[PDB]
Amino acid sequence: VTTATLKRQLLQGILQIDDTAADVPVTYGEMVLQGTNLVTALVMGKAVRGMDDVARHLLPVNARVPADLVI
Amino acid sequence: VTTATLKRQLLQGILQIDDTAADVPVTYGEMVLQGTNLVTALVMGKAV
Repeated sequence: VTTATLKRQLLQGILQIDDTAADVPVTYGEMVLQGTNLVTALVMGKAVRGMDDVARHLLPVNARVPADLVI
Repeated sequence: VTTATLKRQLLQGILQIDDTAADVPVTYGEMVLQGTNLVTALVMGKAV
């Protein structure tokens, strides 16, 4: 991240531009806190994020956008 | 629960017998602590 003047200073002779477009995710992840780590949120004061998996261990679409990628 | 002579003085003319047989449970309860109360015991320090 730069200012406009330094970016114009950098794109002239120093850094060579790779691609003028990139494809980036378009969705936030989510955390819901229901099920096994809802009772422990209310009977005790704790909770674990992957409480569906970490209890088991014991016993997507993107979009192409205009960008400016340098090497 | 008494001593052996208190029984002799109580069963004589004071306390009235009703029945001479009884049925009782013959197996204890059980606690296993496995499943999701094992994870709660190992990660945090509690269990229900």
